[PDB]
Amino acid sequence: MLQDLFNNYVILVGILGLIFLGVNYFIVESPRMDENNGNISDYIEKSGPFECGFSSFNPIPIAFILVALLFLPFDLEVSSMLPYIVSIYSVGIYGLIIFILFLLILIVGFIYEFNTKSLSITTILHKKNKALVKNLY
Amino acid sequence: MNLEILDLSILGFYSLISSNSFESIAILVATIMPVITELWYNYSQLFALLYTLIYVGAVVILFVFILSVINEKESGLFILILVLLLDDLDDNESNDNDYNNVYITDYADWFNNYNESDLSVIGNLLFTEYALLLLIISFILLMSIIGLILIVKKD
Amino acid sequence: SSTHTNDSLNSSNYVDKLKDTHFVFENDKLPSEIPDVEEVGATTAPLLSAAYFIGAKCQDYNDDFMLCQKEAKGNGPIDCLKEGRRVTRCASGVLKDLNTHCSDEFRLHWQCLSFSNLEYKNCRKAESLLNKCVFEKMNLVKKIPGIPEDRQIHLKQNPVLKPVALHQDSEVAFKKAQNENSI
Amino acid sequence: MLFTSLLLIIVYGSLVNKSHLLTKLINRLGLIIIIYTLLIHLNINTLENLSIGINMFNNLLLINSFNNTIIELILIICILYVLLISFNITGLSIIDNLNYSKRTFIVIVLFNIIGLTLLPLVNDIMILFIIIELQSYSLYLLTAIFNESHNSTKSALYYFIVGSIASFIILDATVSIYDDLGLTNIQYILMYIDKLEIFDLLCLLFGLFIKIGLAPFYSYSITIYSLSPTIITNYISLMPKLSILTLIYIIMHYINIVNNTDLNYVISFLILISMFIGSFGGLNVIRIKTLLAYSSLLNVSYMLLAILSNSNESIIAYIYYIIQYSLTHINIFSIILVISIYLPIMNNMLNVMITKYSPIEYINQLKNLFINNIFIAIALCISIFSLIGIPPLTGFYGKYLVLISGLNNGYVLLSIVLIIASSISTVYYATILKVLSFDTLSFKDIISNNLIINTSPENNNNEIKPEISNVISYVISSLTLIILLIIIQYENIVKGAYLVLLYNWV
Amino acid sequence: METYELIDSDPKFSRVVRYFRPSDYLTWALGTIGAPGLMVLFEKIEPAKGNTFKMPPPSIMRIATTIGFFGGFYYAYTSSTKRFWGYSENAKEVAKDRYEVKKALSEKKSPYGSSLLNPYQQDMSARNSTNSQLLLAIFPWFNVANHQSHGIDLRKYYEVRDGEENWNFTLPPLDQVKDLDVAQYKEYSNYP
Amino acid sequence: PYLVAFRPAVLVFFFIRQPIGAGLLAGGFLFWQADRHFNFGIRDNIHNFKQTILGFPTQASKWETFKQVDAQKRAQLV
Amino acid sequence: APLQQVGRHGGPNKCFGEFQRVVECMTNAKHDSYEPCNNLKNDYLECRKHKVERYKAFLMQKHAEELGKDPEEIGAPFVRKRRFLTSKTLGLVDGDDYEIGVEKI
Amino acid sequence: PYSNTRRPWVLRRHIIMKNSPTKWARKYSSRRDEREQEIKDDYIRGMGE
Amino acid sequence: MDLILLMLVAVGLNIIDIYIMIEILIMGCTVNTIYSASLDNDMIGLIYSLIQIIIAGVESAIGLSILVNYNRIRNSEEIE
Ligand SMILES: CCCCCCCCCCCCCCCCCC(=O)OC[C@H](COP(=O)(O)OCCN)OC(=O)CCCCCCCCCCCCCCCCC
Ligand SMILES: CCCCCCCCCCCC(=O)OC[C@H](COP(=O)(O)OCC[N+](C)(C)C)OC(=O)CCCCCCCCCCC
Repeated sequence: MLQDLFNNYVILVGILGLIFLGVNYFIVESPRMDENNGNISDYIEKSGPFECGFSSFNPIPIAFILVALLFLPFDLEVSSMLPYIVSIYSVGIYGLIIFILFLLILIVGFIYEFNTKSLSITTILHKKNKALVKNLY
Repeated sequence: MNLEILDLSILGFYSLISSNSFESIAILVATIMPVITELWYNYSQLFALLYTLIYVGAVVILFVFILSVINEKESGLFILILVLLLDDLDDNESNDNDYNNVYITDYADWFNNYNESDLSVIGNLLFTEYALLLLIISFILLMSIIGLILIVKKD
Repeated sequence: SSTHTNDSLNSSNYVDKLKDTHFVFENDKLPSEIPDVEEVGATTAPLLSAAYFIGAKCQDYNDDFMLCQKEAKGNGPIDCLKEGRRVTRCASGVLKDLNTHCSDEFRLHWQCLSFSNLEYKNCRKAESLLNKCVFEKMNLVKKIPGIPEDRQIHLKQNPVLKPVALHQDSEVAFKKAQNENSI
Repeated sequence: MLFTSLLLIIVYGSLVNKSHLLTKLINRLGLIIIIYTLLIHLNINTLENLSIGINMFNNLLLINSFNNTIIELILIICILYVLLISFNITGLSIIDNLNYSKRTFIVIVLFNIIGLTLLPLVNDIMILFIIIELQSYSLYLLTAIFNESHNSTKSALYYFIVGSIASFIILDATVSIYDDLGLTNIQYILMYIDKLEIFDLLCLLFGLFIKIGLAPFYSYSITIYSLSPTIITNYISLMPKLSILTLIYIIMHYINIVNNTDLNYVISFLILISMFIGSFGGLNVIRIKTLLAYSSLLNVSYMLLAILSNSNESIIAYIYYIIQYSLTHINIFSIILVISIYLPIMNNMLNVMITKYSPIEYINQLKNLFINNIFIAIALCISIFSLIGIPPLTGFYGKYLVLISGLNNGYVLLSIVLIIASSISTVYYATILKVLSFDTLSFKDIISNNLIINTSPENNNNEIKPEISNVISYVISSLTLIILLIIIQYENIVKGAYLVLLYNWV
Repeated sequence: METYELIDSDPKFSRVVRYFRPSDYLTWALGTIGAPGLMVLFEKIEPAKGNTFKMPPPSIMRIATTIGFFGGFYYAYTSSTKRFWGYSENAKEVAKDRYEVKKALSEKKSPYGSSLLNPYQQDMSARNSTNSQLLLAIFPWFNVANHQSHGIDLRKYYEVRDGEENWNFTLPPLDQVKDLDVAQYKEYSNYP
Repeated sequence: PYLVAFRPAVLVFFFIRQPIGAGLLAGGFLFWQADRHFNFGIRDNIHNFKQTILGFPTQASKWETFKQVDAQKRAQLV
Repeated sequence: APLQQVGRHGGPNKCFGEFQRVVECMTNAKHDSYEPCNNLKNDYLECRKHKVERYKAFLMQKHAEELGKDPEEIGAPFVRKRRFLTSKTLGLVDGDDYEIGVEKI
Repeated sequence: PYSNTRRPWVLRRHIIMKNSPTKWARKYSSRRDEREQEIKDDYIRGMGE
Repeated sequence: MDLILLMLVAVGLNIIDIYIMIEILIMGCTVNTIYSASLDNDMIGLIYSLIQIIIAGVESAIGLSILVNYNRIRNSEEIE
């Protein structure tokens, strides 16, 4: 299988990257031509954040962290299913039973993280209600 | 003009001067890409794509995920080029001169009429011959799922 | 399978640059002690078209050529040089026959293979004509070992997987035989 | 039986409500699982049949009578450790409830026992790397099981980094071996034991030397052991050495086929250096766990001399030493988990901050234990006297047997240094005995009611109220008399070690 | 060294269960009720909380029975396996095994059973499950396949021992036994 | 193949952001690549020097063992 | 025993035959020692790295240098760019020297 | 086609990837190479017989 | 050059920079295995490389989890 046609494509796309950047740099009118008030550098008002107009100045939930952390074990489970795809016929029943076992052990992990509700954001800080109880004497 | 040398010299230049964690994560991506590209050509196209799918797609974006969580806070040109040049001189990883100067070939044969990809053979052996290695791996993955939750989960 | 090797042509010229591949020739012919043979000159498509007729005609020599490789015990290339010329001569015999008996039936079929990704499933109409011609003029038949006669794939009247695009020369030649022969 | 029950405990623990009683009851389910494992193991595995060595699972795992000895030992020591987390070590709810605050504690321990028991059996470089990670990953999780603790998490971070570098060295040696030979099975490599770079197996040992805390790598182990909770340090400072030292012994068995002297000189350089640091290091220390970390390094140095010598007497020296040292280690740490009830309470100077993770942290917190509990003080005295090497305790026979193996192979220099290093280390074992008893007669008649044990409620005032729980007391007493009275059955035990073979045969 | 006759180096899972002695079922029963008892015995030894005996909650007793249900079976499975390997008393099983095999060869069926697994898959399966009961205390693995690498010589099932000739079984030459390696490679030397 | 696409773009930003160092690293790279195409042997000599200073079998050393054997295997034919 | 040296198509690769002959000798029962198998061990290492054969190529390169033999006349003709495997070079009767198509098969 | 069998450029030029206990011994220790050079020498030492 | 331990200059001054160096170090081991396996036409070396990539991923996840909890442990006032 030849890939010299593919190589020229990758090279052209690499050339297309330089063209997109520089075409802006050669077609925009000179700062003097428009208003001359300054370049992007000195014009710090124009080169700044957007805060809807008013100038101002990540303790993320642990549930978000466990979403990203648990992505890695579940990704290596999916990527290790790749060898079974292109060899499903020649491993027969034996490799099919092994594959199912390879999935059951990982599912017991899915059960564990489903019961603990690890991914739920939860609301421990707020949403409290109480019963007004009179304390007659 | 083996341009793969110039990519690493740039990479070796920025590894000596990186200060924050943004550049440190950049050295990771700037190292896999030469690893993937030098595997795509030459040695193994299958493991170039496995590296992209597993390293870049899975373990690299996790680094930048936690860097946004951790924090973002806070040499001389002569010594760097002197060090890089000194690092550049001696690049022979092995000292078997004949093994590095004499070329070899293989002879093909037509005895293998059932031609199938490497990933076909790897699955053929991993799911039959070394099914213990495959099963322990799912066991190591299982411990991580439990291991991540016990370390990080608050309550 | 498009794995890189050290034994044939690789995917791209960037593989060659990394490996510093030299494509080396050897002008030296074989020594006169080994009697010469006329090598087969057919390309990929004609061989895949006549493969089952080489199997039908050179079956004894192919088996004997392989049995020499099994029992040479690692010295196969050197100790089977004489038995390897019978196979080359036998296979040249078949291609020479197809050129002098079924030249148009043969060419039609392997033009179809060169038109349809060298797949047997896409060229059944041309292949059926070639098999019928070869049988009457050389007595060779196509047989796939290991299955009953009634369940061979190339005799399947209504195949599940059929060519997407038709070969014009195959469809035209087929219906002509539906008049010449199906009287 | 271990693996199948682990899945049941994983699922069941994630169902039932988070509570201490249920967490403690699940810890008693694991104590059964480990017991059941030992009964099934001893039933099928016999010394008489495993003598030849038997390949299992496509030759990935090879089991013989030397490995089989340690699997049963590992299972036994894991029973004595689980007894701590499964029963009361003090009975005071404040101190004890730490052991029951984590539900995955017993699960991670059961993960490690699978990792520990399979490591000596490995027979393929592909499975060597996988199994060593299964054990290594389980230790990091156990070190960080108390995720609220700042010191515990700081230690697991230090443990993970050092182990990751250690595992990379192990992985790189195997790759280099595969580069030279193209073979993965260890038996196939033995066919080329004369044709490969024998120093690439030494690079493998340098990775396993980091994981047992051998100098110059000793620095991290001392820091880790002095920061983790005493219940955690009781496990991570003993178990890895049980399964790695067995593996190191086997790798050295194959190495001595070609009998390369340069390999032996480098290892002797590390053994010699470690004895120096293991002895002179502990002289100036205040923390008890830092003291037992230097003590651990010295004993690993002794056990490597038996490994390095690697003769027929080296099997006996190693097999006996690894057993007696485990029981001594369990006995000492079990006592330190108990005698925390005798600590005084303030009603000041030096502002010593104590936490519920290491209630006993300094050596002078052992003061006057001869007064508060004389019987347990002698048990700690007998245990320390074994570490010193005073006969006829178990500790003497370990050093005596190690010396036989060392001198029989010409390691004269190392034998003398170990006898110098033993005496230097006696200084800081004697300090523990000085603190235990020497100020008895001045404190004999004192008005003590501010001890931690005096905050225990009075139940009835008529029935007898024992101060220490039942199970922990029986373990301490049993292992103290076994240490003390080994002379009675020593001849049978040693003759029971002559039979443990590693391809000796005839 | 207590050595006996090697009935089967890799006994099949279904065979090992069919060869349980009554005592083996007792061990399986004892293991099943031992684990719930061990939980109770610990509470008698020492209460989990407080100072007085308190029966553990029924939920713990159900999970305890399951854990002891597998452990009892594993102990039963390994004890039954020692007999096949020859490590234990196997005279009773040897006659029972010989009766089945001599009957099997007589019907021209394979003693080992027909198999979906091809030659490589049969031999590969044997490698995984042979001597796998030695680590059955760590993780489970059973021979559930009808392979042919059992570590016996089928010639030894032709000779008649004491009390066997009365069976009057006729044994054909192995070359005519269906699904054996000595009866398959008749057309090609690499295809069965 | 991703470095084929990225290499043109990264080189532009390498010179734009840090031109002076980029000249040297590109200057250094071209110096050795030319020496390989023109056989200046400057990198070969440092390799042949390093092997001598660290005890390795150099190309000269291997050839010497050939000459000792050359003379000796001829000397028997005397 | 476990399979080692499996080719990219599931069969024995180039050097499996040598490795198998080593295992036959080492595990043989008629051998008192491992001396007879020492040559087979060298062949398996030789099959994989060709270190001795590469060394032989080094002397033949070095011996021709000291004799002045012209490399182009002792060596074998070669082509470095695959596009210039032209029919003139391949020896075809009426072959041009125009480049060949190695873009897409 | 004849091609070389040298390790990748990244494996032998990266500022970090090239550092390893065994890669230094391949690069800076003669122990391995002197042992193997004996076998090459003894090839031509055995042509006399 | 690397005998003076130059690679220590190339590793940054954060705990996350150590984690990356461990990955780049192990990456060299896998690339070495893929190199040998392809030359020998041996798929057993490719099985090893596949395991090394999968095992090197699990090591990253555990290390980051410890680092993440290490970070929030300081920022654990949460008395708002
Ligand atoms: C298609 C091209 C894509 C890349 C475009 C950027 C090219 C510029 C050169 C950087 C890439 C070279 C590879 C080595 C990494 C070096 C990263 C670094 O040190 O910082 C570069 C960048 C600019 O900062 P600089 O002034 O150069 O350094 C001092 C700043 N305090 O500091 C920054 O972080 C600014 C944002 C840059 C983010 C780049 C992310 C890393 C690169 C990944 C994409 C390219 C992958 C590597 C391909 C080449 C490998 C040699
Ligand atoms: C075939 C022989 C089997 C013998 C029995 C074995 C199981 C022990 C359980 C008995 C019942 C029980 O626990 O009874 C309870 C007693 C007494 O407890 P106490 O301290 O007075 O608590 C206070 C009791 N109140 C509530 C009445 C006040 O506990 C014991 O004496 C425990 C003895 C230690 C265990 C011995 C095992 C030795 C292991 C040796 C192998 C290495």
